[PDB]
Amino acid sequence: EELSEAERKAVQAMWARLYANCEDVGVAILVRFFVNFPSAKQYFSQFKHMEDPLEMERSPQLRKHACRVMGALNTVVENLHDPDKVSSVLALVGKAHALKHKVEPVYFKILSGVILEVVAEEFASDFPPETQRAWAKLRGLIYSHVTAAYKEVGWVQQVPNATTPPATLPSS
Amino acid sequence: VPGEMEIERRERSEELSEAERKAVQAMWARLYANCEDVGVAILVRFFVNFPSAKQYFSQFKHMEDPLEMERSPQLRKHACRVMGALNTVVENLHDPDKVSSVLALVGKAHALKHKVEPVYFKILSGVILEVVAEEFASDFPPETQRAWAKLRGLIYSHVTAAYKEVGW
Ligand code: HEM
Ligand code: HEM
Repeated sequence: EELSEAERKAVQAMWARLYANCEDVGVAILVRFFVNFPSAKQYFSQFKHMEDPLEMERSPQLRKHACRVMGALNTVVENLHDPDKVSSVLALVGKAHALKHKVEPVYFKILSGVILEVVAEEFASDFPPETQRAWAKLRGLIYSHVTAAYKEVGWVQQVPNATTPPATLPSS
Repeated sequence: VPGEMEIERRERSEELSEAERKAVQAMWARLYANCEDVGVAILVRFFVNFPSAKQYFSQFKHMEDPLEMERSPQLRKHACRVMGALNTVVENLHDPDKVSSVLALVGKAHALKHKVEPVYFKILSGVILEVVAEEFASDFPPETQRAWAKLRGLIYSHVTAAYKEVGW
């Protein structure tokens, strides 16, 4: 689903308030994500054993990713008026994560959900249905473009996904 | 290993050697891992010492209290953006056209949209180097100082060339 102009401008304004604290917000997002989904830490050699969120917050590798994530998303959000630019930015991010980092797409789905949870909580006083819908669309946009990029490089998404163990007595 | 005369030129060059690049990249990564706090500290130091530079920022140009400046969303957003753009430069120092493309974009935007006097780039870069020198005072033999001096000169030379290109 495509953002209307009003939806775009709402997201852009809300996002700019987050980006003014780019690292505190990115770190909060990532820590919440890793605490809730420790399997996602597998990709990060320097914090894959960390359990304590206080320790995670101070991990340089985590913090660098937090800063890079916020920068990349900032480029997306500032350019939402330019669909072709949005597509190119997310295609680069997607292809890098598919090919260099080999990240399971499930982690993009999940992280995008965490971002939305953090926004809904940070802006709970200012989050009516119109604004909720705008952010939901942005989540969809991010995941859609990233998965398209994975498909383009030949990642074949499976149902059940690739990580799920086999049923001992399956059914069709 | 180059000839002596080519070494003499590498010393005055714009471009960082592989050894200089790796030094800068390693040290920079420590700063970028604290992108927000470092960027904000850099800008607040800059504006306190160079209040004339505040003029370009419509939402904090009137502020004299450094505590208020520090909390200004416009200042903080710029701090994050500066750190992101510099990070792109440092990570791509091996690729001169990528460095040039990032710094041309920045330079032309600041010349044309923001109408910033180019000297402020020289000044701000200086402040970045001060903050680096403070963070790393032990890991800093003369060659390491020189590597950062070259980065500063590289940034300013690219930006000034972008200003000239757009007819500043
Ligand atoms: C909104 C979603 C995300 C964005 C915008 C994003 C963006 C970035 C960027 C810009 C970089 C640096 C350039 C590069 O090395 O490719 C990066 C690196 C990386 N990303 Fe992401 N990322 C996202 C989600 C994820 C997820 C879900 C994972 C795994 C759970 C992940 C794992 C990694 C890893 C392992 C690196 C390399 C880290 C390192 O070298 O220290 N990313 N990401
Ligand atoms: C390392 C040097 C610098 C870098 C890498 C840098 C980078 C950036 C970037 C990426 C943006 C956002 C995109 C844009 O609007 O152009 C920006 C905006 C801006 N920059 Fe810089 N900048 C630097 C130095 C300066 C200096 C020295 C000044 C003035 C003293 C300045 C004034 C501005 C202004 C006024 C904006 C627009 C801010 C807004 O609309 O909220 N910048 N800069």
